[PDB]
Amino acid sequence: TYATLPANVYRIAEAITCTDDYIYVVARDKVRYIKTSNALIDFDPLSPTYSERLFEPDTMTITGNPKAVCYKMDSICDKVFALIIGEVETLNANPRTSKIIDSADKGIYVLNHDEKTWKRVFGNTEEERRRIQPGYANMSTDGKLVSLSSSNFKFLSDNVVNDPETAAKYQLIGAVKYEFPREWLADKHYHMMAFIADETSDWETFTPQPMKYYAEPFFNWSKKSNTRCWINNSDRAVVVYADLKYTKVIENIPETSPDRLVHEYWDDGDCTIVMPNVKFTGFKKYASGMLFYKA
Amino acid sequence: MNDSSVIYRAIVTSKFRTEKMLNFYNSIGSGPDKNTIFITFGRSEPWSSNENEVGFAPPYPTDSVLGVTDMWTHMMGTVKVLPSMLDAVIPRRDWGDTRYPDPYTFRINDIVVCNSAPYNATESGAGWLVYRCLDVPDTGMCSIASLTDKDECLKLGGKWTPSARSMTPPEGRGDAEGTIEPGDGYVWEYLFEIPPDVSINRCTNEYIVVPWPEELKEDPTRWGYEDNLTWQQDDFGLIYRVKANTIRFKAYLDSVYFPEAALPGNKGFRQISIITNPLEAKAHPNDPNVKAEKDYYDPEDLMRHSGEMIYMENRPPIIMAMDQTEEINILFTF
Amino acid sequence: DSSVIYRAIVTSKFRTEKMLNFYNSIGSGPDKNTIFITFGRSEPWSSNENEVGFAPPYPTDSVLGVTDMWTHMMGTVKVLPSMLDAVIPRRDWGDTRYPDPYTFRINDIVVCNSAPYNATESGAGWLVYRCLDVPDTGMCSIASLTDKDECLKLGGKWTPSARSMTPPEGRGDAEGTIEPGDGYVWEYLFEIPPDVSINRCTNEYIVVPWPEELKEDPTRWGYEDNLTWQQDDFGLIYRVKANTIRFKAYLDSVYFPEAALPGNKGFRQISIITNPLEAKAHPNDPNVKAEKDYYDPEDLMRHSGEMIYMENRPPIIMAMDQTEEINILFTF
Amino acid sequence: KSAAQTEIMLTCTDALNRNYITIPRGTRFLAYAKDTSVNPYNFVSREDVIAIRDKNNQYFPRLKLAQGRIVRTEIIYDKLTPIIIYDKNIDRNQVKLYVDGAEWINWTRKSMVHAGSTSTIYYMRETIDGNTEFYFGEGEISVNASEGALTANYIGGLKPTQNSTIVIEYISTNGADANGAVGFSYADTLTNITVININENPNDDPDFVGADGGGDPEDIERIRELGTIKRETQQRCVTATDYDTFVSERFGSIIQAVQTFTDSTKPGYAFIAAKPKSGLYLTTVQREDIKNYLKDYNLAPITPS
Amino acid sequence: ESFQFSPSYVDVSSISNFIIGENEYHEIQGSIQQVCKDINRVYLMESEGILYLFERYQPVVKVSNDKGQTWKAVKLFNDRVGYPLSKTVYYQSANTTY
Amino acid sequence: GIEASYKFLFKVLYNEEVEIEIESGAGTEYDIIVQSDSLTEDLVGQTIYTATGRCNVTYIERSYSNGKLQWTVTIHNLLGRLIAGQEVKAERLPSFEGEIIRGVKGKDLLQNNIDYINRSRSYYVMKIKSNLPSSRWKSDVIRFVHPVGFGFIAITLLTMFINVGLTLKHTETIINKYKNYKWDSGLPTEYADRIAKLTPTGEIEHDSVTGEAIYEPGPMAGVKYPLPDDYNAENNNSIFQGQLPSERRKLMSPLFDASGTTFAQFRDLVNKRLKDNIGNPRDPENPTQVKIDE
Repeated sequence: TYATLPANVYRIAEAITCTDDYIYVVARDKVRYIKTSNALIDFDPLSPTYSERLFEPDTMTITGNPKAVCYKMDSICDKVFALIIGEVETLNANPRTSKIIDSADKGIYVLNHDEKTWKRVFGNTEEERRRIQPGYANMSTDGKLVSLSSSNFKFLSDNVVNDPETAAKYQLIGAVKYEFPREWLADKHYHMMAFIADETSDWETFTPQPMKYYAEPFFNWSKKSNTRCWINNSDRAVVVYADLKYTKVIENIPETSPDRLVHEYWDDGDCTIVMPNVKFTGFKKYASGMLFYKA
Repeated sequence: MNDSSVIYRAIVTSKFRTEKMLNFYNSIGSGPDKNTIFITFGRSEPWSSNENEVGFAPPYPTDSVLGVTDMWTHMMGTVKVLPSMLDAVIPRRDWGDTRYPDPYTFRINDIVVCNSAPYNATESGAGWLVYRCLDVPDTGMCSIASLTDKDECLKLGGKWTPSARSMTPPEGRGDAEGTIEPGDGYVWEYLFEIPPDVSINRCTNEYIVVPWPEELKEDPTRWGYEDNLTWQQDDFGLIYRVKANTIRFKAYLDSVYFPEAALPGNKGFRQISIITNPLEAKAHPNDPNVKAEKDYYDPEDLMRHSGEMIYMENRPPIIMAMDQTEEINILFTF
Repeated sequence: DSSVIYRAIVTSKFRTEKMLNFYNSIGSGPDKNTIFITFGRSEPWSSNENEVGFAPPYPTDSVLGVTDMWTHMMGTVKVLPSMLDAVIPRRDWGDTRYPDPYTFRINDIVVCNSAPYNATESGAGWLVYRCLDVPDTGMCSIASLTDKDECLKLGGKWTPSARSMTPPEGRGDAEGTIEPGDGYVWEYLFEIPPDVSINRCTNEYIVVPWPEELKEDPTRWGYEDNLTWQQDDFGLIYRVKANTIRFKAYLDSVYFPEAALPGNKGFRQISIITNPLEAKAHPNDPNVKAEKDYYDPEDLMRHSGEMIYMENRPPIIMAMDQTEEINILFTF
Repeated sequence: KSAAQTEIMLTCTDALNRNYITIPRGTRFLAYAKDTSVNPYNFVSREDVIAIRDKNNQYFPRLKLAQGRIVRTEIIYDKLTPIIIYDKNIDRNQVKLYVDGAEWINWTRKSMVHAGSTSTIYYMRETIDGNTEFYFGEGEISVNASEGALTANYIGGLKPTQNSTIVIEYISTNGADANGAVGFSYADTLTNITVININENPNDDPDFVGADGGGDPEDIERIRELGTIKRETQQRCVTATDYDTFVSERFGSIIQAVQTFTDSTKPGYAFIAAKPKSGLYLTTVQREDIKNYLKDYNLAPITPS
Repeated sequence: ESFQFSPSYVDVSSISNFIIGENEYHEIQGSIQQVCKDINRVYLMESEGILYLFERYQPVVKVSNDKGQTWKAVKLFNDRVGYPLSKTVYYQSANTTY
Repeated sequence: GIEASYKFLFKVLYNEEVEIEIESGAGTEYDIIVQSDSLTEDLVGQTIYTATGRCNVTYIERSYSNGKLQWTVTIHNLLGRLIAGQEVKAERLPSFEGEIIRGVKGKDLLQNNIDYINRSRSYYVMKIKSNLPSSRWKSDVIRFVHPVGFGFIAITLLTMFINVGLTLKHTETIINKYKNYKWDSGLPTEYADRIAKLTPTGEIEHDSVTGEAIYEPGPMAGVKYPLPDDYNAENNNSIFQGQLPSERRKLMSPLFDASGTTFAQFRDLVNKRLKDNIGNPRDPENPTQVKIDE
């Protein structure tokens, strides 16, 4: 698509979402429904309207906080999230790129559709809400991951309890021992965690899970080619190429036209089918079995 | 392995315990290679329902990153430990004090101080002279630990309580080469000098300071050498001969450096760590990085979890009210 | 007892730094210690030496025990920093000659890719993995409990009751999951080039690089690719929690002036001294600190420098073959 | 007494669509055997399976199987009383003793030396009264104080520490009398599973009956075996014709026509000549794989070519 | 190496559990470069079209098919592009990258 | 007779100790490609040496590249680091003259010379190379182990296993709070102690305990006095609160009206001091704090 904005989000842009049916863009906690293909357009001389399809008219503007400075947003299948940090800077309007502070209502925000309203399932409490920081947080999603991101783990409440046994063998009258609530945390430097949650649920209450690549949440997701890119703070750019099976798919041509090697004959019955001598090199696993023909 | 055909014997001696310590302090310095140290302060959370009391105690920390991570969450500010503040110590036995259980005695190899006080004061233009240690107990009267008794059983056995008092335990700077033996027995071996200025500052009710080499080798006659012919035997330095084998460093926490935090009600709950070689905020993450040289960094600007945490502790309240400085003493045997 | 009580423990990371402090302490200039290995003790003790057991004279650290030593010293060698190396306990994945071949505790570094019974990548490399998790079954650690997670809270060490099929295959953290099959979430950490492993690594320990050799290239160590939120996190000697160091030298390097004596009669006791002064003709000379490469112990001053370690051992006669090895593995 | 094995691939579905179905090890398959009996025979699975979900939701576990029950009998280890289970219906092939909180490999016949000190390997023998003994090796992992090294101190398997837990599991079978098969009746109550059908002949094999092992072996056939032990060099090749024996025994399905010849003036090699049953030259990752499995034995200097 | 095959296997999906694969991976081949004067403001997007990098404002983008071994500068953004508040710029679904 | 049987032998009988032995044996293999004529096969089994290093040849398979002739030789048990450009002559059938490119580094053995790497050539002798006096096992390696056709020489290695790293127990950490003095100061609340006896910090010590002089309580307790009815110059809010209250809540402040405060430094509060329980002879008697490990 082209042009820009409902004209409320003009300039002042924040993140993106493709989904499948239609695009999403956000600013000041706003939205746009722009259809990926075959949206509405007319040249009636209001606005340039050059046959650059204009956006759906309405907007949602989640919760009650204007200029809420939603952070990066991403989508898989048909669903979105749109993490918001907090803040709004505490003063209405103004740019959302300066002096971010901590405010209520921060969360991932879902947006289960057909209601044009966003559910916000992650932070329901300061416990879960504090885990998001204005700095160093991202929603980035490898296919069926939606990792969120975090740091700043702190033993809270039930993380310390009881300890009767330490009172034994001593006089201490009381003690506090940790419960070690299990949250996978990275080694190396700037220890990082992840809230990754997938399927099994309908997303819906992220829970801590091992982060595969060490700041998977900082990668820029891509769907076509299904690879993820990012930049190492060393100024190098890292690529994760995802995966493949070794299926060759030998001789794919429709029945029409020459140059197709594999085809079936008949003579008074008596099938005869011919193939090129399939071969390939390079597969680095020592594993063997069929070449295993399939359609 | 166990019960091998060959059986070997290895002492590891004392000096390795000390010499290993020296290498620790021998690079604290300024630069990329010298890995400076930083102490750090604590938690704001009431830590429990029973918090302020005598019984009960903070939960035992954990070396795992799950425990490493909560500090940088719960921590406020880091004072820095200069190279000059860390110091090597000795239990400071002194003859003549009535407060400490045994007035004189001081069996076999022990460190004494005198001229530090009303009771032991002698010949004072030099302040504390006294780190000298006892070379031999006095003659007989030792009834030692087992049945046997006589000047023999120190060899097959334990230590001598000489049962006789000492008198005139002050001494000169010392005899030429080997040192003085003023009274009956109780030969004394003179160990360095300890000027008064460093005393009132870097000593304490417990322990005492010994200079490091690179000081004495640099400057005799302040710490007072050139009397010692055994010096040129093994270069200057002597932290070994004292058998120091322990290191403590301290830090001044002044509520002025942390004006935030220090408000009417700050409860400074436990957590007081130590750490090594942190780093600056970096501004935006892509950049070069710098070693952190400026005192009393705030918790923010430290690159959360920069450097490695070398120590942990939990002291349940403390106080940390404004205008009251805080002095932390921590003692390692490394 | 009613008083304030504080519960404090030094972290393991303190040790590895202390280890990193002993290294870098070897250098030519002052404030850099220089270590020597000493052998000596040509004359046999008693007659029960050469028999079985019987023990040697137990060495003492007193002044008398040092004095005689310097009288018997046959030869010495200077330890250069190059021949000192970091080391860690090696658990080869799926090796049957060491306990728990197919099972692993919560976090245990395990090398794979060496010897055929573990394959994973080719092009060598001796890959290493931390193992971040385990299958949950089987009773473990304190008392009884039952389930893994509750056994992970309240301390505990959980041992998986299910053998882990196949070695860790990947180059990046948390290689488990992501497939209905089992296994658990090993975490790649660096690589060991084949050239160093034939020399520097014995079968008891695998080397981990000093945060120096990782510079002047990382790639040789397979560390060329890493998450690294920090510009470097360059030294990984902390990541492994490497607690110990290992020394190696060939006895052809040690210097025996006599050259027929050590062979005919063995060196019965070994000791390592620090910072010896050069030979002084008379106490007319300034104190100099020992340098160059060999030092016939005649050129060392008596009691010249302090000695951290003494060993007393039966004769250990040595052949002149160009390979026999010192070890002396420090646990710092 | 050897139980009756088989292999069946199964078709199961369940309410939950979870990406990978899994079937626990112990399960219950009810099976009729023709001839000798009427009443059922209890088949229990072995190991476990994963498979997948494809197209119209279906699962295809290939799980293996065996007859008889399953039993634990945990008790506790000490350095004096040997384990010695009792019931004589044990199948000494299928057993997992783990007991340590982790699994130990059954070493009953690998010989010994190939397992060094402290290895988790455990042994078993027969008894004078007909029972089985699970006795372990003798060795300890104990480490000194001032040393710090591991230092495995003895020979054989690692001896379990005193008072440590033990639980073992073996397959108690009704014997070879169940040789045969009929339609397997799935019982095996699980969390969510619906078993549609079972085809007891996967791979589309030739003429087929539910397989088995034999019963207890005969008496006189025992005597002729030890005569074939002494005359047999086990876990080694000391001769030029011994390499040709081991190479052709295992790899004879691919290798054919081997001979090994030792050449004087080049001691230390003992070249062997192998030919593929398929092609001409030996491929890589074959020549390499033939060179392995002879490294476990070999001997000495004199390593293969 | 596993997977004894049979007949009665009907759909490939059913036995798809046993197929040789790459387990994926990640490499670097980085070092980027700057567009205009701003090294911080650059962006990176890799796709079938390999290694697109974007300026914060200036439309000139640089592209490499060599995986960072050599960079080449080019137009085709022909606009102010964008200043999103986190990182991501290129976001795409079912081809149709925009 | 097979390798790893020795390792089982010395466990069982001769001492308990481990063993390691190397002949020209089985071992890992490396890939090296060499170009020469005259490389006609049967060199497999010979000993190749260069100026730098020495080695043996497992497998002679040919490689394919135009020019000269290039074989990829499978090499094992390498020691001495053969490097590109070396002239690589075989020990026998001499007739081998060639060149190595794409070498590998097998083993060190300190200074690398074809002369030193041999010293006295071991040839096919085997090095038992495990600990021990060598006279205890030598009888038992023959008889129960080892083939009858190989050289069998004994050499020694020693492993110290220095155990250092015990202790490092951090002992006790000790900190004590201060009431200290800055020029801000402000209104005290009453006073305590502040002097006893004579002028110059009266009656220095008792001379019995030496050190500092005694302190008598003096004026004890009561109201903090109203302050000079304002006490606030600008009536400012000083550090989160106004000046009239707080801004100097400290019970101990210099009045100028006593010699209790001295100068610079700080006054230490000795009523509350965290007391190391276990320590040197001195010790603070009944301890204030205790360190109890998990």
